[PDB]
Amino acid sequence: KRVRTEQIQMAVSCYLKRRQYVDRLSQTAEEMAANLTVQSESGCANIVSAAPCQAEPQQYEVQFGRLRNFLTDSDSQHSHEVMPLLYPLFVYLHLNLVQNSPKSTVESFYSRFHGMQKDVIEQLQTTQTIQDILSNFKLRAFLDNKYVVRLQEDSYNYLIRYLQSDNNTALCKVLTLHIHLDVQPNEAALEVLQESIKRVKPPSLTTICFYAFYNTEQLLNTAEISPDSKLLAAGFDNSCIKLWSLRSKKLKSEPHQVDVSRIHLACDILEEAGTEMKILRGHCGPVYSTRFLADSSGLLSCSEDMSIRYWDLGSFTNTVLYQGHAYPVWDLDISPYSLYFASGSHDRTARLWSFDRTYPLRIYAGHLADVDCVKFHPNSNYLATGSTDKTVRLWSAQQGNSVRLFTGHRGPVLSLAFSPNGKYLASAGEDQRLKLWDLASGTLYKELRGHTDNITSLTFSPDSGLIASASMDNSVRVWDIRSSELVGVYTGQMSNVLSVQFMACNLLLVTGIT
Amino acid sequence: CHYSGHHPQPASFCTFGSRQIGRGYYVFDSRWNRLRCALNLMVE
Amino acid sequence: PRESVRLMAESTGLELSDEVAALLAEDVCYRLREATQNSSQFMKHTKRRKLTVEDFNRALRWSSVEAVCGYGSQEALPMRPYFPEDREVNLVELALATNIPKGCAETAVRVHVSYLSVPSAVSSLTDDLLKYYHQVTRAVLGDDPQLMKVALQDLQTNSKIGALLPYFVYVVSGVKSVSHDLEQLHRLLQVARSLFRNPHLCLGPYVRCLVGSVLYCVLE
Amino acid sequence: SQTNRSSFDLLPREFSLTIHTIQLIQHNRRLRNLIATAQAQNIRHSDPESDFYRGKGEPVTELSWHSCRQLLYQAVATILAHAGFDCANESVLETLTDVAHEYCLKFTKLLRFAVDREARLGQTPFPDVMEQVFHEVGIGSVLSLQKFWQHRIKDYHSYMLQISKQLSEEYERIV
Amino acid sequence: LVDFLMQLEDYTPTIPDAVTGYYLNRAGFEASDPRIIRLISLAAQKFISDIANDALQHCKMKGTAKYTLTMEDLTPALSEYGINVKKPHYF
Amino acid sequence: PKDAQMMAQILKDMGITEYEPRVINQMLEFAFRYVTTILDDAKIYSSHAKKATVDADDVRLAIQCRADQSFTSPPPRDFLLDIARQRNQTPLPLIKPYSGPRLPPDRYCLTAPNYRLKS
Amino acid sequence: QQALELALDRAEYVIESARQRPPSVFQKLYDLYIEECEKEPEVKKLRRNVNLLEKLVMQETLSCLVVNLYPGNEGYSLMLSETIRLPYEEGELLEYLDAEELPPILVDLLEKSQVNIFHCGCVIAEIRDYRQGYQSRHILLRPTMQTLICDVHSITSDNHKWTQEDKLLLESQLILATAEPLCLDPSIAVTCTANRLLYNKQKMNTRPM
Amino acid sequence: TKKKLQDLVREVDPNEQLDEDVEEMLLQIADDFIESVVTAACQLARHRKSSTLEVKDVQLHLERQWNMWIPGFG
Amino acid sequence: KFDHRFQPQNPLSGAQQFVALCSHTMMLPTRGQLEGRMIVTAYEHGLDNVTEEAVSAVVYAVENHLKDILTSVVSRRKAYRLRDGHFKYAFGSNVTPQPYLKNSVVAYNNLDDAEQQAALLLACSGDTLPASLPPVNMYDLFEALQVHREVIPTHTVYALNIERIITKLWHPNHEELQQDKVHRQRLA
Repeated sequence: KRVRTEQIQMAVSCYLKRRQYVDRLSQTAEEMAANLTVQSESGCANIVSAAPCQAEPQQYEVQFGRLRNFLTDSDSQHSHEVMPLLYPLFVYLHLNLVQNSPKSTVESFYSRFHGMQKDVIEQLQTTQTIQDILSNFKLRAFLDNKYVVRLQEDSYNYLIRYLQSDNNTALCKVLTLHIHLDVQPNEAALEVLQESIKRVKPPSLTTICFYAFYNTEQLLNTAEISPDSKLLAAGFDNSCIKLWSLRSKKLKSEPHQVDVSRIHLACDILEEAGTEMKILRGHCGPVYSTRFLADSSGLLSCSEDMSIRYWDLGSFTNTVLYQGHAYPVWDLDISPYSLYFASGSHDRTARLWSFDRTYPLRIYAGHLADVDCVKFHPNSNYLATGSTDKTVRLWSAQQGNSVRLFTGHRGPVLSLAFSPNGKYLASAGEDQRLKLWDLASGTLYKELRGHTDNITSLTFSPDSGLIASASMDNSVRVWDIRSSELVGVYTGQMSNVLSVQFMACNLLLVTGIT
Repeated sequence: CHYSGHHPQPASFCTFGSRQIGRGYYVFDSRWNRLRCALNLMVE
Repeated sequence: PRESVRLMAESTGLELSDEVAALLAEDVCYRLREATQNSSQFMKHTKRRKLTVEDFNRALRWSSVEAVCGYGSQEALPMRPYFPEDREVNLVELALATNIPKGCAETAVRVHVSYLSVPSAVSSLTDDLLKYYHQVTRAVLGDDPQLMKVALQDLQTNSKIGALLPYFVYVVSGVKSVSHDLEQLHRLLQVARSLFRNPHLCLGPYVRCLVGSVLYCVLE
Repeated sequence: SQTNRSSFDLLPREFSLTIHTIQLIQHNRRLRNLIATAQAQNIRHSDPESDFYRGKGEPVTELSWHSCRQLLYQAVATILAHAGFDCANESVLETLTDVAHEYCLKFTKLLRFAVDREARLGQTPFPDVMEQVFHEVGIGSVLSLQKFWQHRIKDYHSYMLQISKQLSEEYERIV
Repeated sequence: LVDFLMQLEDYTPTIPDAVTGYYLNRAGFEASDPRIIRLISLAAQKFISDIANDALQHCKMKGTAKYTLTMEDLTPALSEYGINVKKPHYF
Repeated sequence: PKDAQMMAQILKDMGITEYEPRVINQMLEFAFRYVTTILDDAKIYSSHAKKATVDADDVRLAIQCRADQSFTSPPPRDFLLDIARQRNQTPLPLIKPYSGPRLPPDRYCLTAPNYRLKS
Repeated sequence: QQALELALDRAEYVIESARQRPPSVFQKLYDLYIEECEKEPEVKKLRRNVNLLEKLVMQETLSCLVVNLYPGNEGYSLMLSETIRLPYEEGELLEYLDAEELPPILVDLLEKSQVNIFHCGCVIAEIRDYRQGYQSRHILLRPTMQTLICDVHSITSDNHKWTQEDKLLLESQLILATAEPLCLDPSIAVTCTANRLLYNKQKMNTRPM
Repeated sequence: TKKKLQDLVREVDPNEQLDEDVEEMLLQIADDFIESVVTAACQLARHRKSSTLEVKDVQLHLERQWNMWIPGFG
Repeated sequence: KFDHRFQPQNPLSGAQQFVALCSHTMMLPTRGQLEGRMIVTAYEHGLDNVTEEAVSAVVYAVENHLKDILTSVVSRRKAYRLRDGHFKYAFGSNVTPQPYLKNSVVAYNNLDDAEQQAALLLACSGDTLPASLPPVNMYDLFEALQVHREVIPTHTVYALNIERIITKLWHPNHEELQQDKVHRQRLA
């Protein structure tokens, strides 16, 4: 019939009892890092299932014999951090010979290469059965412990190159089991009163600035302002990206000798101004997003042609192409401090990217509809993906797991934003409601109803006390976080509002179309 | 071309290849044939 | 409904049963409803709310469905109750009669700042500034020590920009009139320097009214 | 206690054969009707001194969607009349223009995937990008365009002229 | 005898350069040199002329057992290329 | 003109209040083409069915074949989860701060001149 | 870049602080092991090994699943007694045991017949290597989100007219019930700690080996 | 044994190499093609008179969606 | 307002019952190996009288389908010439001349003694050292399916495979490049 909430709750409790969950949300990173150490090695198994389960009577000495021939010849710069590695390998392989206990194979291995302190070697010579190892009270602890080596990444990269060659699976068994490696890359009451009064701000700190687009064809997708207020980028419907100057510098383009938009038929010879207008024609269909790198050094903009094409500001032409989702891309955004980036597509998933590879790294799946909004946490660790299935998820940039699921919206979600302090989350969409969610409790605490139309974008103030919600009904309302909590309602004299952004000094940038 | 509260079900969808085993787990038409026989005729 | 299916079924060549057209009509409604939903995603996301012909074509292209060709963009195809298209026109006069290649499509961006002269903000009538103005002008400057650090730190945190009166007064009255006196100008520079170290003060468009007095301090 | 104007902003300082062939067709209709009423009442080589041999050229004026469709309607109408037609419907013209518009979009889109694909490799299967795209479309080569033009424009015009000359002699003989 | 360079001059295009050039702008091309944008117009002419010539053949064998183009001369000519058009004539 | 009103109502039911008069006729043409094609698919199935009259099960198979190839939909809720599962073991590269946003290595970028053409 | 070294130095301070000294079955027992096996004899022999056998098997003798591996033209086997015979060269369980992942096939068998072993979702599988006498191998099979996504699927298959919103609410409660703690620090030093502690586990191979 | 993957490459292009990871994908492509054909053939088999046979004649009618024709008897 | 919007039908609800590989063997399915798969999949549908001609048709259909895939992939990396329309036969060298040369135009208009004709094709166009392309990686096949889209008309087969193709994309990063440089500076 009709499913009530109380029987849902007991079903969850029943499942917890089935899986023995009868038995913590903290902010300290010391214990989380301490925990991350615990479960990063708690039963590690990578080649354990694919172990070399072959007879191989004659593999150890021929393999280890190859180690000395390659690692001790024509190498001095990368040898000092790996020469000590050959010492415990003989001892560990000797124990592996004790485990399977051959008759003459173990004796031949020790006798032929006795040259590669002395007390450990002589103890292995006098012991040839596993029972003596258990009764020595010193070699038993040797097997139940690992030899840690603190080597550089280049030395490990040198090691990772050798281990992939032929006849190295047996040696890799010791590495995945026995050796753990490390990689290092007068009352004064008046002053009391003002401290309690001046802190609480009608701040009247709007300082609104408007950028206007004049009479053109009725097509415009997005417009982003550089964080340093040096450039202005916009995306058109007919695969047109135009860059404007906000400081009247009259920048000049540099020669590149390689162009992408030009055919350059075979009848050409390779032979080696103005500003305030420069068309960037690199895409095929409409451009749906445009983001910067927070340093005015590049330009990322996804398009409708299932591709992400990085734009360069040194050669001012298309440089890097990302053939990824193979599906139309909706939203694109950049991580703070220019580390990574991610985007959503029509396959109900969002994929994490990188600046060194042309293919996605992480896969985030579980949505029921196309992902239209995605953002990065200010610490670049968490992601929130919104869709039209009235759900808001929270993902992790490291493991790729959804820790929280937020529901309650009546329709699609068209705007997401992370608070600067990284402890609040905002969400809005077609329900004409502004919602605030707590990242710890996971429950809604405000019901904000100020707009009668769709909400486009959300942007938090640097002080994490004010927020501006751009809408399509020609109204830019700035509300107070720290419908009776509004600072100032802006009357719309234009067609619509595109983007609102706070950088510093409570500066308001509202972009619209005349 | 009608209007009603109920969602019009075509019942002739793209029928993506998937069979129901265990009522919660799904298979892409292969690679779970011999194992299912092995763990169903033995365990139960 | 169901009568429309029967009419075009007759034009196909054979009639259909009454128990078959109901399911066929339901299938048609589902496909058209899904097509509108697919066209909505391309529609409400770029920047627009108006239906266009190309948006429906794009939905068919990405759904492995043949695009409909034959309908333009202008409003045409009237109904006078019946789909007549017998407009026998000659192509001779339609070849070169009136042509013009002028497009006149240019883009221009301008910057203008709106207020939300004297927008009821210059005058101090908020009942929260006169008392604080008195304290900072006669108790934070001059004789009394051991008060600079606490007051300056509190002023560094709060921005409260938008009055534009007081900061100019101290600079004008402290430089153009206290230029021949000591024990005031040193602290006037100290409070001014802390103001430049406040990341929530908009001192962009106010460079001409402050630097000129700065050059007065270094003068003589 | 007043001040100067406080608003700083930067304001940019910115606010032949096809027609002739149709004329010959008109002359034949001018002669066919008279006959119908009378029957019942009885060294070059490419000089590399120019700007065309290189990629130097004047940019094409940008148009909009409304103006582009009208030119498509005009271009389609003229070439169909050159084929031997004199009247046609409106929807039939609209269907042909949309098919041509889709064909041009697919051909232009296919070229773009060809251009940016070789920009990352450096090696080309075919010596020309334009040679390649015809192969997936159906055109054998650019060298087949001269044969198509010769056998559908020059040969048609030479044939079309002879009919006019033959009918002119018929008019001179009858009258 | 003569190379293709001046033979390219001999052609008389019908579609203006502002139509083909706009197509390149949509796909992300400059369309600023005269020489590349003449084959696309010629290719477009060849594609339509073949259909036009095919429609002429159907029209001249209609009922012979002035020239008006109808759907009876369009849906069979478009059938070989894979174009399936079916428009109702009433309601 | 009874189809015009319901089509506008269908668009109204999806939150669209402004449209063009030509899309409504396009959907009517789409509906006509859809049924005409599926009726022809019923004819060939009925002709292959060695039956004089047209049965209703042939339509069910015919519409089944139309949805199999002529409509596109991503695999939901099960296949994308396997993709994340088979890629969950992929680690993350280390962060080495030199100048910030580095670029993919040389060759794997859209910077390469044609071999044939030269200076 | 000056912020990055500050985060790197802060990340280096955090990792050494959590490594040198520490700051009802799952969390409580591992905390006891940290308190017990933390002191060291000041020898360059660190004791952060797997040692899962001493944690539960030799000290509690709890139930476990034994997987048999028979080397050479014969395949592997699984027991509950009542062995099975399945050949190798199949990408069906070699990949599911290739990491800390819980294969779906076991979950179907663990819900109907047996009620023996439940450890907060994770299960322990023992691998036998007769020919490299058998060796002991105790590893943790951490469940993925596929189990909880399919968990509601059995619950949805109840013929009680389940709606989309009711399932979504059940999605959130199940995820929140087995949720993980989150770091809310806006500092970027967490990324360096997270990457270092997740690369030391998976530094082996992606494409090459 | 015979005709694993390399001789089919020689059947088209004498000088062409395939990467190690590409070979398995092609077999899975063939594996999915086999299942799709037999499932559709069985669906037509159950359609003749609720079930008749796996018939080579109805397979020819099935290949119209694949745009292929077998050179077989038919 | 929001209740009038429909919800997409889940294709996952409709599934088939299951009551009771040729992938890791690196083999094309032979006549004997396919027989076991047909009989086991026909029992669920209830079929009898297992014939032999149907098995052969399926095998040849697979052979033709795989040939189409390889023909599509090679055609995006090598040149070819068309004879009387759509027929591709060469799949080989650079016999195609450059159309911007007048010597090629007269040669095109024209169309012991056998060797000179081969020279007119193999030596009238190209570069001094024609470098071959790398072997087909996971990128070339991925782009080949995007452009053509005609080899596999079924969505149930084309879709499930294309995301597996995406997951198999790989290329060496900066770190591995020094190892190649170090090895190259060691043998010299």
